[PDB]
Amino acid sequence: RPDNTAFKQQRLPAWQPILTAGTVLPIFFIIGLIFIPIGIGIFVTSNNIREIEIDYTGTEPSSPCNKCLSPDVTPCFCTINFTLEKSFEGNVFMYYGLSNFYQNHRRYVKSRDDSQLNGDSSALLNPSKECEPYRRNEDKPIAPCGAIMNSMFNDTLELFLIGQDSYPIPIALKKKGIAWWTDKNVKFRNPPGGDNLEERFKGTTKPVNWLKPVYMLDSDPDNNGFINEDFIVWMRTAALPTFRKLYRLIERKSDLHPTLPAGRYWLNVTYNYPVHYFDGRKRMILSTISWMGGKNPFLGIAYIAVGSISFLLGVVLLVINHKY
Amino acid sequence: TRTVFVGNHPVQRFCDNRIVSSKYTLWNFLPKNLFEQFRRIANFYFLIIFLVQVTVDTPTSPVTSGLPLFFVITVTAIKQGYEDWLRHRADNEVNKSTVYIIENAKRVRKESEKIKVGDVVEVQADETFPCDLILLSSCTTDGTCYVTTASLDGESNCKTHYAVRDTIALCTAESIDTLRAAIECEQPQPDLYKFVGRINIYSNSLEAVARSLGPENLLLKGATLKNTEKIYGVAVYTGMETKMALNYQGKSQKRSAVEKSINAFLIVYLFILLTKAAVCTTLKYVWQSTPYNDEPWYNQKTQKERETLKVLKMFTDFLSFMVLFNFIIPVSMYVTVEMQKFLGSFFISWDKDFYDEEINEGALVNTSDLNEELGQVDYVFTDKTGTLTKLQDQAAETIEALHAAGLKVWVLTGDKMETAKSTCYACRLFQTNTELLELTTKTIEESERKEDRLHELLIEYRKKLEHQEYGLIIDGSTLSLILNSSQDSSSNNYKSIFLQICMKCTAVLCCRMAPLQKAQIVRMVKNLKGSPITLSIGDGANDVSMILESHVGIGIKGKEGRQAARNSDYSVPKFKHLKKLLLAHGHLYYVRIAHLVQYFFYKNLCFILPQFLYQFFCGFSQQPLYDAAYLTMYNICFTSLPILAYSLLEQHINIDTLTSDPRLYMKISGNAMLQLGPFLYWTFLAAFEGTVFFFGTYFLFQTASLEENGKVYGNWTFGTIVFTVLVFTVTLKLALDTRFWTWINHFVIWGSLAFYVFFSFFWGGIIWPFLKQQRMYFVFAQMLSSVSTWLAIILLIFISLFPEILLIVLKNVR
Ligand SMILES: CCCCCCCCCCCCCCCCCC(=O)OC[C@H](COP(=O)(O)OC[C@H](N)C(=O)O)OC(=O)CCCCCCCCCCCCCCCCC
Ligand SMILES: *[C@@H]1O[C@H](CO)[C@@H](O)[C@H](O)[C@H]1NC(C)=O
Ligand SMILES: OC[C@H]1OC[C@@H](O)[C@@H](O)[C@@H]1O
Ligand SMILES: [Mg+2]
Repeated sequence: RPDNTAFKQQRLPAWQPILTAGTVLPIFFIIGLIFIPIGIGIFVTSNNIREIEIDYTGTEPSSPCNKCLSPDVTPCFCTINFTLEKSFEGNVFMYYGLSNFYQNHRRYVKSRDDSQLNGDSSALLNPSKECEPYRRNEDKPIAPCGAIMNSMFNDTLELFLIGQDSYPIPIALKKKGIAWWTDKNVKFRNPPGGDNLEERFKGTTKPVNWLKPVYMLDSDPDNNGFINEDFIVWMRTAALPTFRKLYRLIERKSDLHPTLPAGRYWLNVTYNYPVHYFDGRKRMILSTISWMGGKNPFLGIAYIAVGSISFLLGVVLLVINHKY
Repeated sequence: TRTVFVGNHPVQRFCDNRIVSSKYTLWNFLPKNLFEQFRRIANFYFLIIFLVQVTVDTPTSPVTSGLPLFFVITVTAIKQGYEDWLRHRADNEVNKSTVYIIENAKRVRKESEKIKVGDVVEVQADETFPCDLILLSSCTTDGTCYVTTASLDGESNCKTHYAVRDTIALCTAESIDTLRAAIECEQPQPDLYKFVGRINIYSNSLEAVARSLGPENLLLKGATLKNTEKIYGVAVYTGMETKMALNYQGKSQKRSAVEKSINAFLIVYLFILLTKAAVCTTLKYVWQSTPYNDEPWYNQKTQKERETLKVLKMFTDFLSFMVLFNFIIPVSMYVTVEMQKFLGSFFISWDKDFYDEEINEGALVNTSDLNEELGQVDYVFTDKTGTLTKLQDQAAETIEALHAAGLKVWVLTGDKMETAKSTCYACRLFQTNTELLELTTKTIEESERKEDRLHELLIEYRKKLEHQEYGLIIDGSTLSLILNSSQDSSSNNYKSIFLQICMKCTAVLCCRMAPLQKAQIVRMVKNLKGSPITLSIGDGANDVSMILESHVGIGIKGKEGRQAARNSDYSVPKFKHLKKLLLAHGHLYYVRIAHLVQYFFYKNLCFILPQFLYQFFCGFSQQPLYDAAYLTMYNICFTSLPILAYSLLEQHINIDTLTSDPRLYMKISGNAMLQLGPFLYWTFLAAFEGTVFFFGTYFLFQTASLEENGKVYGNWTFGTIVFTVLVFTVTLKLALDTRFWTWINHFVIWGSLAFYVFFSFFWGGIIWPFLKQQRMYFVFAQMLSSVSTWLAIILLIFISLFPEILLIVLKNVR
């Protein structure tokens, strides 16, 4: 009828591409030609990265850090010697890892009060109900309620370089600057108002497992409470049972000398965090980075195994379809 | 034996004159519609998952299952109740008609639905009768009128009925008032040719004149009155009791062959979901069997959760995985299968190749629930007088397209045997050199002589012969010996032998076929060795029983009457319009909904597989991999339009090259796209991809840093790298299956990838005050701030579309 338009009559102008077999052979080659030079470019990068991870959870009779797997008098102490055979060039990043630690657990991931850690005047006093077990003690509301904040990692890892003399020179670790800029300046804010942080937390208590309240975490007014880097970094669950969390960073020296000269080092740790109750390991990880991140050979050997299986499948499918 | 009074006055137990071509009344709509809604295994599963969530206390709320369910059930009930309200209006323009009546010495004009048994109706030339009248007098003398029941029994000639000699001289509507008679009739029967009654007109003093009635006096309903000024009937049967309405068999529930596959796919995904939820609970309690694998001192249980009985947490843990993986069984595919069924049935109404100038109207759509099974028919049981007939415009070049496409055309008529055989000879259904196997009453004048020839022409004459060599011919008398008398003799069942000659002959022709014998032929063929999709295209009131009995029954908007254009599913105003309705409209309608159900299970098995593999790296604690705003928005926002705009305006073979070429119809015949071969490719390509999304991100997260500043990611950046690879892979798997790239397929395929990337950059980036979580603040703007997360997303989108691409290079050559 007078409704014989291009749409109602099913004759809209279309593209109709005929994806034949004769115009797809130049695909398997243009792919395999830009994936091998990538898989090879991001596979030598992942190899020039220097990295060393020393495990110190004890569990060994001949382990220096075994004398306090279950110590009688705290705090413990333990020194571990590692050896850097090839000096670290750029700025290095000190980490710490934990295995068998399920930070990605339904009953654990959900155990925070995201409105309380955001400076909400009303949440600070009456925390949520998802952080239930660690939500009140002594009839007072725990300041950082929840399990994610109650189990903060609190080992003290220090590094020393055994110089030409027997005396060791301690390398300076930079604490601030290890948490996402957004979730420290925006997402993690202190309570609403006050002069000194010791007041803003009036009717609140310190978590059960902590030693010092959240307003005494650090002596830096911009690193003191709810914005503590070590705290902001722990409160970001790990997504897997074996994770790494940035601990410190060692800025590169203004001169050309290396950031970690090759030699014998001391890793003296204050063993506070018990990770053996649940068969969990505990290690330290120094490393340098690159535009790609850390040392991971998956992207390197995955762009070549996919950019070189095409260059072949593009040939076979060009010799079999070449008979005709 | 009912007693009817002539003037409805003395010298009430009768039905009311009304037409009901609809399914639901106003009272039995819900009790009757809901039952039709729960024939879907997804509406039943989600009513049980909602009933358990309302009697037990579970960590999930009854709104996760009740909200979707109570939306799919009220969307397919506004369409099924609206499409059936239009069938209440078609019967309103016929019931609320005008028919005059001699009420009391005055020509009252009631409606065609307010006629009561025993009132003297009057009809004018070319006016069909409203009810089963009983001719009392005709304008002219001789008390005879000419009626043509071309729509009641296929006979096109003019029949001649007689008046009642006692009242031939009654007219003017003033003498009809002086008529005292009592009509004793027989209770309404469907015979259509027998009748027994009596008239006992009572004179003033004494008169026992009893002129017995017969089938020569009864004027049936639906038979036009030709070549006569007017008549004066006395209604006896009044609708739903008329002999025309006693040959209707009774509406049933018609469901296409794709609505039966959505239930075979929903039964293998009900075992893929009870094996996920059961493999995760069998393992969640061998894992927890260690004392430090539950309550590991860094997350401890509440006093409440510690006392719960262990035999009740094994159940609420199972029921908590089903609710975690319940996206595998989509109930958002029913809100799209009906939005596409309703908006796609418009291309049949809007078509201008269905417009008839000399009747001034085009195709109809009585039900949209069968759009997809027009392109799946195997037998077409046509009618002769009126639909195929002198042949019509192209009623012979259309039977050549129904035979090139692989269909089998049976001509079920109600006219003579050879006279019909001619107009099927004429239509080129029985070519000159086609050995006719005549099982008529002209060769079978006995009860046993049929057997002597039934197998004499199958066991030795038909199989030992091809296509055009042989063709059958039957009757209504003989076909009653093969059906009725053959329900006892089972040593060599007649119906078995006979039903072998029919599937071996090119075309069959059945003559003298009563209105309820064309429904037994459509029923015999619906059962034999499979489920041959049968079509039935008639135009009269005897083709309404074979139109309610077929899988998809077409009706012809002819001149005689619209009794078949009301009880049908579609209606074209010609027979030749069936070549474009099956070849071009059923081939597209099917390929569009057969790909919307293949892609709706693929879509959601790639979604929940990377979330079932996580439970092995979580504590089997049913922790969602993705955010909560990403789980709900996936099926409704991020992936809902690209497939809708495909199932509505996508032609994989141009609509001008499948109307001409009729052999592409057998490419899709037999449910080609929803078979077990194409099903195992969409299910294995969704378990191969869902495994590459997760284990391609699980291997990328072994770096200790994914960016140049040495910062680590959480579990919400792990879940949006598996969700970003997932949305680009299921959206570019449809952009590869698309052959018709309209400007609406360019706007929903690239406008749904530019919305997930804009919604994410917007949902995360503000500290939403109304939320209690604020857990996705910058998980997306930082995920995209690393070069190793770009090179990893564009490598998992290619490793996942390698199968779909390699198949395009192999399947697309020879
Ligand atoms: C805004 C932020 C929201 C954040 C929410 C965070 C909190 C969520 C809490 C979760 C608890 C439950 C909350 C309520 C849940 C509502 C569910 C709902 O409304 O279903 C409506 C239905 C079904 O949905 P589903 O996702 O397929 O889920 C089915 C599954 N079986 C289930 O268990 O539940 O879905 C349908 O009915 C399908 C409709 C298909 C038709 C297409 C409609 C298009 C919509 C608009 C699209 C815009 C696209 C933009 C394109 C740009 C231009 C190209
Ligand atoms: C580092 O550890 C050693 C272990 O002997 C201990 O003396 C002290 O904690 C640190 N040593 C120096 C020199 O700072
Ligand atoms: O040993 C278990 C410890 O639990 C908590 C701690 O504060 C003490 O009350 C107690 O010693
Ligand atoms: Mg007819």
